Amino acid sequence: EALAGAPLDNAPKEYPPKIQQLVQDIASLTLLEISDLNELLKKTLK
Amino acid sequence: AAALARLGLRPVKQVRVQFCPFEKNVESTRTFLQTVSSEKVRSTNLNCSVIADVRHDGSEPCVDVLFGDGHRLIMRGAHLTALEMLTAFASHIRA
Amino acid sequence: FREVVETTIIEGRITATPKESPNPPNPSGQCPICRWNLKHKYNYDDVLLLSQFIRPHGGMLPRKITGLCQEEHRKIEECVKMAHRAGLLPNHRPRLPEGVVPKSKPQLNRYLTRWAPGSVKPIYKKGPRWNRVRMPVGSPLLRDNVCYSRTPWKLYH
Amino acid sequence: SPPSPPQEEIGLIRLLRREIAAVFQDNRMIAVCQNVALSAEDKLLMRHQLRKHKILMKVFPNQVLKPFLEDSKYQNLLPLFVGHNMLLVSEEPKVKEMVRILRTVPFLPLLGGCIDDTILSRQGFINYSK
Amino acid sequence: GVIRAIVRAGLAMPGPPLGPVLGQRGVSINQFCKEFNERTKDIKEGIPLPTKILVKPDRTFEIKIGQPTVSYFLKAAAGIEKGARQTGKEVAGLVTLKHVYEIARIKAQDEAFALQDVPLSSVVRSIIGSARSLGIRVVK
Amino acid sequence: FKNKTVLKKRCKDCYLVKRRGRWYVYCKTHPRHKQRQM
Amino acid sequence: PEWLFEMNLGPPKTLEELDPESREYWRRLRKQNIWRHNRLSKNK
Amino acid sequence: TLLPVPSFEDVSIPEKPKLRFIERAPLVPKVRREPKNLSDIRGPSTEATEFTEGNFAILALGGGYLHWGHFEMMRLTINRSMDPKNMFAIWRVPAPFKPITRDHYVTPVKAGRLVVEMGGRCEFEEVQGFLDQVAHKLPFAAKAVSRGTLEKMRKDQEERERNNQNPWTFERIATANMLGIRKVLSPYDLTHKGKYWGKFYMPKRV
RNA sequence: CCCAUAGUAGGCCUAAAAGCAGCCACCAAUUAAGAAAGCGUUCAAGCUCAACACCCACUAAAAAAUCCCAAACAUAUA
Ligand SMILES: [Mg+2]
Ligand SMILES: [Zn+2]
Repeated sequence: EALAGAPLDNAPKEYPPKIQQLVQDIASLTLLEISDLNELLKKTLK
Repeated sequence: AAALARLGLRPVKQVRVQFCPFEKNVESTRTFLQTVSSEKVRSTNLNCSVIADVRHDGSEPCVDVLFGDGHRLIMRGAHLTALEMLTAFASHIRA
Repeated sequence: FREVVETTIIEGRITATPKESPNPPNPSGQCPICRWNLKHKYNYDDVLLLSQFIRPHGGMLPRKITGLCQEEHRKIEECVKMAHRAGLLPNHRPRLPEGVVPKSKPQLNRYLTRWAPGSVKPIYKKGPRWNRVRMPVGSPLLRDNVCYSRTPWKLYH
Repeated sequence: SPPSPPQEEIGLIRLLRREIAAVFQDNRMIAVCQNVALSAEDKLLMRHQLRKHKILMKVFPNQVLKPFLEDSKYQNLLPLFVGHNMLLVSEEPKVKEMVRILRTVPFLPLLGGCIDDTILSRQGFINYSK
Repeated sequence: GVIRAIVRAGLAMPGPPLGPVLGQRGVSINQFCKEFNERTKDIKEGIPLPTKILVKPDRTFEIKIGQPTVSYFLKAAAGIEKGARQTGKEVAGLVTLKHVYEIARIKAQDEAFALQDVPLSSVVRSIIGSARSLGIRVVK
Repeated sequence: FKNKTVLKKRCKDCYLVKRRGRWYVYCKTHPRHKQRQM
Repeated sequence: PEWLFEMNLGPPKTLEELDPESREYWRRLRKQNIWRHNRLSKNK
Repeated sequence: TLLPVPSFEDVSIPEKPKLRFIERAPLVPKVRREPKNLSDIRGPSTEATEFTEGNFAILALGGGYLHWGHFEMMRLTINRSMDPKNMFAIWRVPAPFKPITRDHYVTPVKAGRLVVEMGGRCEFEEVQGFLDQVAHKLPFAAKAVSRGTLEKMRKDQEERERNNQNPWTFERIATANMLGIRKVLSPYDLTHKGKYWGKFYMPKRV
């Protein structure tokens, strides 16, 4: 499997399918799940 | 390169090489760059300025040559051999 | 085929590159001519064959480009030289500058001419019978050619 | 002609193959740059400049480089390797300093490269430096 | 033009060796010789100093002074003032590997020496090769 | 020119051409190197 | 520096002695080849 | 692609690596030992046809006589272009012993004879140059040969004999007296098999 | 075709031989250059070659005296 990156200079920032799935999951998840995610992120880095 | 070394780059003041490295039809122009950016040819005069402007966006390979006089030499090396380009360049310099 | 055009801007353009006939009679032939069973079966006369391996201005094409057998390359080279001298290729005349118009020259019909006409010196003193200076006719490279007549090619006259 | 008897790779070929793999996997920042015909003095001093800023220079023959990448993830870098080439290798992406010292000599083109397991062009390089 | 010499620091005027070449180029030999005086007095005296001088068309003087030759350092280490004639089975002096490393440490600091390599193992390998070229053998 | 049964290139710039039905060595750098096949 | 102790002496490692698939191995073989070339080119 | 270099460390060089001086005339004259009827120039050599403590040589491909001049030519040319440490030369022909009176001494050489030999820590190509030079300056036809080249030559001759498509050979016809051919042939031709004609030798004849 | 940094002008003899007046050793850094194979310098300085990349192709003689001396011809079935 190849990266196949930089298809064109004017390409409107195409994204891989893998980066898209996590975005949808976060939106569907409730704030309570997000609240624990934010707290753990704060613990790792600030 | 040796032929170009003998025939100094006196009239020309600026040379510019533009190519797309991902494109398959640039190798010739690249070879041309390799020949023009050597001490044997560059040390003939310091008036000459060699510029390499490599771009990613899909465009035809081309080299630009600026002379001291009104002479102006553009050539697209998409379907031109490096040797042919060098010979044409030398002939133009001879004037 | 590639054409270079100068209008100062120089471009290269690819035109229709002719292609080989669909099925050669002898595949797994190394030469182009070896394939068409044309090894010893062509002479200086055979301009259809010879015109294929020459540049528009009459010069021979390189061996690597055409993929000719070395032996066969040499044969075609000399055959084309003979073809030119016999006047069988009128459309492959040298690139003369427009300014230069060739002066009128005495015309002599010739064929099977090995040497360039300028280079040869006249045989003023032909030898005795036992050691005779003979006038070369045709190329020794074409000695291996198929001979229908019982008498082989008389290469020296 | 009868099929040409295959010859076992000269040891050097095998050794050369290993070095490329090691230097490529270890170093995050790889930069494909055309190996221009500079003077020995000039080449040494620019190499020293790179060494000061912790950037290493490597060249590998295309004869061995091409087979390595023809069956790999990084097959998109094959057109980059035509004619003279060199690899600017670094553990960390220190692009700003190499860019600024390349600015001195315009004839040298930065063809492209790969940073953090993703390919990038010179335009992308300058975007990443900014 | 770049001219390489191992003129001794102590002797100010080169005289015969550099006389014809400088004359051919047509540069002031007096200025050139007096330039060496500062460099001589800055460091230890009575030691040869290899220099790689650069001559420009405008007749300006560029002085690039390199560290003393490896030959003299190895001779000093062995304590011999004269190298072996045979350079074969004749060993004029014995130098410990420790002292070889010490001289290698204090050697690789200049671009004239050109050994800018990060591992000093390469440098010491060069020195041990040079020692073998001389009538010097290593121990320990 | 000097007549030679065997022709030898005397320097790098020497070059060997067949003209008028015989071999010649020509040399632009060293004109003395000029040779004619006999 | 431990590697000070770990080094070659007197006799240079012979081509047979030096292991293949090594950088120095090919350096020695190249060196010998240049020697061969120089020896042969003596009369030419 | 790099290739392994042959080692000649085992090879030893004699104390005198140069060709010794050859005298113009023998100190004491000697009578004929060989039969008078025999020609010393005609036919194949029966002696010194094989390499002895040497790798390279000058092979004679024709009969002839060597004067003192030829010896001097050989000696000077070989010694001048020799590296004494690397390579050594030995004479494979005796000093001129056969007198010619109109008095100068000559040595006979038959075809197949090795005139001079050479060995040491060197390849064929190194020595071939000056050896070929000397071979050309010899009266008879001669060429520089290695062990390998001589063996190849002999194998090629053998191969040509075996390979020949011609039903008729000189040997076959001569031995059987097939056209009454012995009338125009020498008795020596039976042994020579048509390869030798006078002092001259044809290598191209089977 | 292309290209050539450097441990060092490798040590002894030599006014000095510094790669190439001579003798011994012939290691060694880069990725890759022989303590240098051929020229050239009083000695230096320099031009090549082998070296790395680039992938290109690379396959041997003649003359003389009244006036040359058959005519000629490569292509229809031994
Ligand atoms: Mg080379
Ligand atoms: Zn010449």
